[PDB]
Amino acid sequence: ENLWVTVYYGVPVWKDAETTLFCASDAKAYETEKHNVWATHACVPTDPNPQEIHLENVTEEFNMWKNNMVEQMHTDIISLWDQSLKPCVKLTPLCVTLQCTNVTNNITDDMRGELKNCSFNMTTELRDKKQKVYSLFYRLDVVQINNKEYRLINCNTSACTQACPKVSFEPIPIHYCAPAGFAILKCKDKKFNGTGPCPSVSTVQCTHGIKPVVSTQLLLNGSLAEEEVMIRSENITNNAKNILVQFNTPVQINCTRPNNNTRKSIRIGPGQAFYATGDIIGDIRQAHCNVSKATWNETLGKVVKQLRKHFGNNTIIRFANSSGGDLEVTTHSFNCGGEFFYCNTSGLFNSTWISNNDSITLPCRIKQIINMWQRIGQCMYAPPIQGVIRCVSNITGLILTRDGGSTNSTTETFRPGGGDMRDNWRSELYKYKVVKIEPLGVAPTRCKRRV
Amino acid sequence: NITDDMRGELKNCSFNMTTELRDKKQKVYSLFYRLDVVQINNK
Amino acid sequence: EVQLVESGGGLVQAGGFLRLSCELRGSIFNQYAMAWFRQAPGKEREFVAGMGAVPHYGEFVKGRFTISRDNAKSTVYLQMSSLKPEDTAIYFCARSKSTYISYNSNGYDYWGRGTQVTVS
Amino acid sequence: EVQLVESGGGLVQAGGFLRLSCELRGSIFNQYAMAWFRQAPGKEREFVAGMGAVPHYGEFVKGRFTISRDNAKSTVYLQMSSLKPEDTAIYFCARSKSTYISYNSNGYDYWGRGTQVTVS
Amino acid sequence: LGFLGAAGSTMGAASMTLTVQARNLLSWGIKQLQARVLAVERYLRDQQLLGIWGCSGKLICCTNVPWNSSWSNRNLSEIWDNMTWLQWDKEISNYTQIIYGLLEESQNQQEKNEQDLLALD
Ligand SMILES: *[C@@H]1O[C@H](CO)[C@@H](O[C@@H]2O[C@H](CO)[C@@H](O[C@@H]3O[C@H](CO)[C@@H](O)[C@H](O[C@H]4O[C@H](CO)[C@@H](O)[C@H](O)[C@@H]4O)[C@@H]3O)[C@H](O)[C@H]2NC(C)=O)[C@H](O)[C@H]1NC(C)=O
Ligand SMILES: *[C@@H]1O[C@H](CO)[C@@H](O[C@@H]2O[C@H](CO)[C@@H](O[C@@H]3O[C@H](CO[C@H]4O[C@H](CO)[C@@H](O)[C@H](O)[C@@H]4O)[C@@H](O)[C@H](O)[C@@H]3O)[C@H](O)[C@H]2NC(C)=O)[C@H](O)[C@H]1NC(C)=O
Ligand SMILES: *[C@@H]1O[C@H](CO)[C@@H](O[C@@H]2O[C@H](CO)[C@@H](O[C@@H]3O[C@H](CO[C@H]4O[C@H](CO)[C@@H](O)[C@H](O)[C@@H]4O)[C@@H](O)[C@H](O)[C@@H]3O)[C@H](O)[C@H]2NC(C)=O)[C@H](O)[C@H]1NC(C)=O
Ligand SMILES: *[C@@H]1O[C@H](CO)[C@@H](O[C@@H]2O[C@H](CO)[C@@H](O[C@@H]3O[C@H](CO)[C@@H](O)[C@H](O)[C@@H]3O)[C@H](O)[C@H]2NC(C)=O)[C@H](O)[C@H]1NC(C)=O
Ligand SMILES: *[C@@H]1O[C@H](CO)[C@@H](O[C@@H]2O[C@H](CO)[C@@H](O[C@@H]3O[C@H](CO)[C@@H](O)[C@H](O)[C@@H]3O)[C@H](O)[C@H]2NC(C)=O)[C@H](O)[C@H]1NC(C)=O
Ligand SMILES: *[C@@H]1O[C@H](CO)[C@@H](O[C@@H]2O[C@H](CO)[C@@H](O[C@@H]3O[C@H](CO)[C@@H](O)[C@H](O)[C@@H]3O)[C@H](O)[C@H]2NC(C)=O)[C@H](O)[C@H]1NC(C)=O
Ligand SMILES: *[C@@H]1O[C@H](CO)[C@@H](O[C@@H]2O[C@H](CO)[C@@H](O)[C@H](O)[C@H]2NC(C)=O)[C@H](O)[C@H]1NC(C)=O
Ligand SMILES: *[C@@H]1O[C@H](CO)[C@@H](O[C@@H]2O[C@H](CO)[C@@H](O)[C@H](O)[C@H]2NC(C)=O)[C@H](O)[C@H]1NC(C)=O
Ligand SMILES: *[C@@H]1O[C@H](CO)[C@@H](O[C@@H]2O[C@H](CO)[C@@H](O)[C@H](O)[C@H]2NC(C)=O)[C@H](O)[C@H]1NC(C)=O
Ligand SMILES: *[C@@H]1O[C@H](CO)[C@@H](O[C@@H]2O[C@H](CO)[C@@H](O)[C@H](O)[C@H]2NC(C)=O)[C@H](O)[C@H]1NC(C)=O
Ligand SMILES: *[C@@H]1O[C@H](CO)[C@@H](O[C@@H]2O[C@H](CO)[C@@H](O)[C@H](O)[C@H]2NC(C)=O)[C@H](O)[C@H]1NC(C)=O
Ligand SMILES: *[C@@H]1O[C@H](CO)[C@@H](O)[C@H](O)[C@H]1NC(C)=O
Ligand SMILES: *[C@@H]1O[C@H](CO)[C@@H](O)[C@H](O)[C@H]1NC(C)=O
Ligand SMILES: *[C@@H]1O[C@H](CO)[C@@H](O)[C@H](O)[C@H]1NC(C)=O
Ligand SMILES: *[C@@H]1O[C@H](CO)[C@@H](O)[C@H](O)[C@H]1NC(C)=O
Ligand SMILES: *[C@@H]1O[C@H](CO)[C@@H](O)[C@H](O)[C@H]1NC(C)=O
Ligand SMILES: *[C@@H]1O[C@H](CO)[C@@H](O)[C@H](O)[C@H]1NC(C)=O
Ligand SMILES: *[C@@H]1O[C@H](CO)[C@@H](O)[C@H](O)[C@H]1NC(C)=O
Ligand SMILES: *[C@@H]1O[C@H](CO)[C@@H](O)[C@H](O)[C@H]1NC(C)=O
Ligand SMILES: *[C@@H]1O[C@H](CO)[C@@H](O)[C@H](O)[C@H]1NC(C)=O
Ligand SMILES: *[C@@H]1O[C@H](CO)[C@@H](O)[C@H](O)[C@H]1NC(C)=O
Ligand SMILES: *[C@@H]1O[C@H](CO)[C@@H](O)[C@H](O)[C@H]1NC(C)=O
Ligand SMILES: *[C@@H]1O[C@H](CO)[C@@H](O)[C@H](O)[C@H]1NC(C)=O
Ligand SMILES: *[C@@H]1O[C@H](CO)[C@@H](O)[C@H](O)[C@H]1NC(C)=O
Repeated sequence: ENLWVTVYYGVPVWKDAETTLFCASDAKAYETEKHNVWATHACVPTDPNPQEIHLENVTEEFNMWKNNMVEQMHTDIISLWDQSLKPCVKLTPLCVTLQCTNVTNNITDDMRGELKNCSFNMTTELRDKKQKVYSLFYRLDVVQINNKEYRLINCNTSACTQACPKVSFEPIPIHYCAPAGFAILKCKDKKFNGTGPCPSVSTVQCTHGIKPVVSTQLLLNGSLAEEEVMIRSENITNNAKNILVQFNTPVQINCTRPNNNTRKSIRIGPGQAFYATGDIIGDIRQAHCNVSKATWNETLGKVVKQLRKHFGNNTIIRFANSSGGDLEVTTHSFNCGGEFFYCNTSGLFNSTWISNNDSITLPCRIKQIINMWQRIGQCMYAPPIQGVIRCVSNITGLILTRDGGSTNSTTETFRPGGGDMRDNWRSELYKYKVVKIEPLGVAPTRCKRRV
Repeated sequence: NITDDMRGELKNCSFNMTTELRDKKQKVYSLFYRLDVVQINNK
Repeated sequence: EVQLVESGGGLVQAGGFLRLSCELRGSIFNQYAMAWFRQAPGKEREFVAGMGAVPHYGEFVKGRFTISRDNAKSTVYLQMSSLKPEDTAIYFCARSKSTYISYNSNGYDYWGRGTQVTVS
Repeated sequence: EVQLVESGGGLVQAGGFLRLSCELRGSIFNQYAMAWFRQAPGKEREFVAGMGAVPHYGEFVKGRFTISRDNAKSTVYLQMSSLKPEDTAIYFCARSKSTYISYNSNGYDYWGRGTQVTVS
Repeated sequence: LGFLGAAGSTMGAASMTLTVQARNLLSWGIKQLQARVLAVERYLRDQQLLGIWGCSGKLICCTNVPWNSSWSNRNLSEIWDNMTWLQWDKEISNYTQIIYGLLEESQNQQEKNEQDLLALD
């Protein structure tokens, strides 16, 4: 009994690795010319119904907390937003002393010091002449120096460019596809808690519709879980790690800006235009959001019930409002119709659960300028949007941070939190991993190469 | 009490400059080496 | 690898002056926010100061302290002044998960060894 | 594919106000020039207004109208004003061959559907 | 029946369709170019490693170098009927980059023995 070795080229075997992915965008919107962020004008067109083929008798282990695609995706968004702001116009000439005063057009009692009516000298198209223009700035975009003498808050740290009106901030789905020689797996187990073997793993050349959404907590327009609201963590015993709760049934949230803003154009210089808020038409009403009272209470019921499987059954689980700190972590900053919101959330995470119609209304604040999460230094300016902005969205998951209490006092308090901005995408890339194919294996057989 | 080795080596210059606000201006001063300043026409 | 260092600190006379520092070596400096925590004996950690894109301070700072981050050296300083004897404690340095600062200790994933500061 | 969509228009009282629009979707906006043509009943087409790099107007405009193109939305507006009854006609929208405007109808290769405007 | 459509099946049965796993192997803008260059480069490496051995593109290249019982110590028919390729790779994953050297020696040595054999005529 003598047997020899052989090499089998094109043999199916893979090893964990990492690489660089590329475009996959729907060609339906290609005709609609839009050189916006998350571009489609420069992409490989996607493929209809990619070759999603099932696999059998296969066992693979996933680990999203140490995934590379999420890290790779982040650097992509960072490198994209910077590219999209290069053709825009800087705001260096606008850093001027402002003469401001309160605005009272029978303003509602809800907000008093929220809109400031500012006027400042500015260079016109001809530098020899100057013009005295006026605009309305939110109270969060002006500071007092010494009376009425204000300046933009960002005009002593770093100037930053206006957001080009041509581009848009809405979420365009971005599929991810591996290059030649690689393959993207995809778990399919319903009871998949982020880590561990996935029995019914399947392969696909391209991921499903992935829409990156910029939100801190209460991530919107996510991919719903199939069943049994899940609690995906890394070291649930440790409290320093977030908890990305994702529930199946979504709760609809409506957010509106009843103020009838009007846009006004001011010339920075020759060919450079800067837009500023004009005169508010009609009464001024605070921007707010609504979520159904009945569904939200039920939704928390599912989360609490599913959360007891890790902390026993006789545990007094009670939620508490946000932590307290930077304005972008206390509230949840979600983009809506080109304007950035900041919505107080103390009305949701306020209850206690024992182991034995109406609509919730919450206030919100708006900032024209934002210190972007892309980098610490550069800020951004959001031009005003005419009319009334209203947008509905799907609240599909939560980002809860546990409170590091003592071992005794079994009342475990969870607090909403976030701001990482990588966990937002990790909730959507928890199914995929990238693998590298390794052909030309070696096996034993019987032959004799004739001479 | 500069040393006798060098006399016209360090020049104490003051000039107006634009502060963070475009409207206002500030009078700041610095020291420049003699090889970085030329006379135009006194000081 | 992500690691942090700290300044000296040391004994300081009541009503004196002192400066701390913390250099972030491993990760990028313009993509994270650093903050300082203090742990007095027989007490839990609490926020003191932190610089992301806008400075923040604790309730007891009362404007005494000053925090600024030098992008060049990739370090964050703390210009403490007029240190009352109640301020004696171990001052830690931590890096937040992202460019925002949260007063809870669970918003940071890379702490420091700890710097001893005492006032007599 | 290259196609154009016009605005409403509609009946307007004599000496009133109106606004027309035309959005170019297929081709690139910053490499073509648009123009407006009117066709009164029992008459040939004639130039009304057009914006390339410098505005132009017809002989009968007499400065009443105003034409401007918004690069952001990729559309061209046309500010009607002081509409006399003789101005009633179907106002087409057309795209010039390249970056220039010619008063002859044969200088355009993509016409619109036609907007009906009447004055009484 | 598709790309890696039989990874979890029997390795002997996995050999039924081997071209599908090989044919679909070669087919921000800078990222695309870098991937394409890497993709084509990887294929050339694999082909060259087969070239130096006693075959070019046969797709079933059975060499005459002796097999070691210590490397696998598994019955020939026991592994070709039940165990899958992925499990098989891990068993001899450690014993890799050593057989490759043996194959080159068994080919270069054989190559000259064929060259001078054709010359004595
Ligand atoms: C989660 O998904 C929902 C579902 O899409 C999404 O709601 C969308 O919000 C956008 C906000 O812009 C809506 O788009 C707008 O709809 C209004 C309705 O009147 C239009 O008038 C707008 O057109 C103007 O603005 C455009 C902005 O580019 C201009 O290009 C255009 O020329 C007009 O000037 C605009 O189309 C969109 O309709 C809804 N989707 C719906 C109703 O299905 C929500 O925003 C998502 N969540 C987050 C956080 O983004
Ligand atoms: C050039 O001039 C500089 C300014 O005088 C010189 O700096 C001096 O450096 C010495 C030693 O390095 C310092 O002596 C120490 O002083 C500290 C107290 O300073 C505290 O406050 C400062 C304020 O910023 C802070 O930076 C320090 O870290 C301390 O927190 C004592 O605690 C030490 O024991 C030691 O005595 C001088 O204080 C410092 N000068 C000044 C004005 O602070 C520099 O040395 C000169 N260059 C050369 C080559 O001599
Ligand atoms: C915020 O304030 C805006 C300013 O008042 C509101 O705009 C109003 O919108 C309504 C309906 O969309 C208009 O009513 C129509 O008026 C036209 C006549 O307007 C003609 O002239 C204007 C001038 O530019 C032109 O834009 C129009 O297209 C028309 O050619 C009538 O023909 C219609 O039948 C209809 O009555 C108002 O005219 C308009 N206001 C002004 C001052 O023009 C806006 O609706 C407010 N936002 C909200 C949410 O209410
Ligand atoms: C912000 O403050 C400035 C000055 O403090 C306001 O400028 C002027 O405001 C008046 C009314 O508040 C505007 O209407 C004017 O009313 C007088 C009343 O007799 C009339 O004679 C004028 O012909 C004019 O219609 C005036 O247009 C406005 N100035 C300019 C250059 O527009 C400004 O209105 C305040 N902002 C808001 C939103 O109220
Ligand atoms: C850019 O401008 C901002 C706004 O002034 C600077 O932050 C502000 O700095 C001043 C002093 O430099 C702080 O004043 C202090 O306020 C506390 C109360 O918080 C008070 O007790 C002290 O006596 C002192 O007056 C101010 O708080 C601080 N923040 C704000 C919102 O004004 C910032 O430092 C400037 N950037 C740079 C690089 O200097
Ligand atoms: C940039 O400057 C040019 C030059 O002024 C602007 O074009 C000119 O605009 C004025 C009014 O804005 C026009 O005046 C009108 O002229 C007609 C006769 O053609 C007259 O009947 C009217 O009563 C009125 O006075 C002028 O014709 C027009 N063209 C020239 C060569 O001056 C242009 O609009 C400016 N750009 C922007 C974006 O405003
Ligand atoms: C996620 O699920 C996996 C398996 O499906 C869990 O893995 C084991 O979890 C138990 C406790 O539940 C540990 O004692 C074992 O050591 C784990 N083994 C492995 C290989 O991980 C994992 O704990 C689950 N994680 C969470 C956060 O629920
Ligand atoms: C969110 O819910 C609030 C109710 O808490 C709504 O406020 C009322 O809206 C109606 C709509 O016609 C008005 O008539 C009332 O005057 C409003 N106030 C009150 C106290 O009822 C609000 O409109 C809702 N907004 C959205 C976007 O759904
Ligand atoms: C948010 O807005 C949507 C649509 O504007 C509301 O959905 C409608 O709700 C009414 C309630 O009487 C139903 O009759 C409609 O059939 C619903 N339409 C759709 C498309 O959902 C929703 O109720 C609003 N949210 C809240 C909390 O009121
Ligand atoms: C978000 O809204 C809640 C109420 O819905 C605010 O809670 C207030 O907290 C202060 C702190 O002591 C109390 O004095 C107020 O009485 C509370 N409000 C009410 C209506 O009782 C909370 O402050 C809001 N968030 C922020 C950042 O202000
Ligand atoms: C958070 O929940 C608490 C209950 O745990 C709410 O407390 C009630 O608030 C209402 C409104 O002010 C009062 O009328 C009740 O008397 C309060 N309860 C008690 C027992 O005193 C609290 O209002 C909730 N927060 C918000 C912002 O509504
Ligand atoms: C998986 O294995 C079982 C028995 O080991 C076999 O019957 C089945 O056919 C295998 N799967 C496929 C797709 O052939
Ligand atoms: C203006 O609003 C501020 C609050 O933002 C208030 O303190 C002040 O009394 C109001 N009136 C004037 C004249 O500033
Ligand atoms: C604009 O310049 C004039 C020149 O004297 C000055 O009086 C006026 O106060 C300036 N405007 C503002 C808003 O300071
Ligand atoms: C979780 O954190 C605790 C805290 O001490 C530690 O003991 C435990 O080993 C950690 N577990 C994992 C899986 O990291
Ligand atoms: C209230 O202010 C609005 C804002 O323009 C105005 O239209 C309205 O006439 C005002 N009403 C009263 C009673 O002052
Ligand atoms: C939420 O629902 C539970 C049971 O479904 C009920 O006990 C509780 O009172 C509800 N809470 C609110 C605020 O409606
Ligand atoms: C907790 O409850 C679940 C279901 O309600 C049950 O399966 C489990 O045995 C219970 N455990 C304890 C310790 O009561
Ligand atoms: C959360 O509730 C507490 C209750 O006292 C309040 O002090 C704090 O300001 C609230 N946080 C926010 C972000 O509103
Ligand atoms: C919210 O979820 C429902 C249920 O899947 C879906 O029909 C709806 O389109 C979602 N809303 C979006 C995508 O804006
Ligand atoms: C300053 O230095 C120059 C030499 O650099 C010398 O000629 C001059 O006399 C000195 N004094 C004054 C007042 O310039
Ligand atoms: C700065 O400007 C003032 C304005 O009169 C002038 O007197 C002064 O000489 C200027 N500074 C310098 C260094 O020339
Ligand atoms: C087989 O392997 C053993 C140890 O791994 C080694 O000593 C021996 O030389 C090998 N023989 C062949 C023919 O590969
Ligand atoms: C490979 O073999 C060596 C020695 O035989 C051993 O030290 C090492 O742990 C093995 N590694 C694996 C992955 O089997």
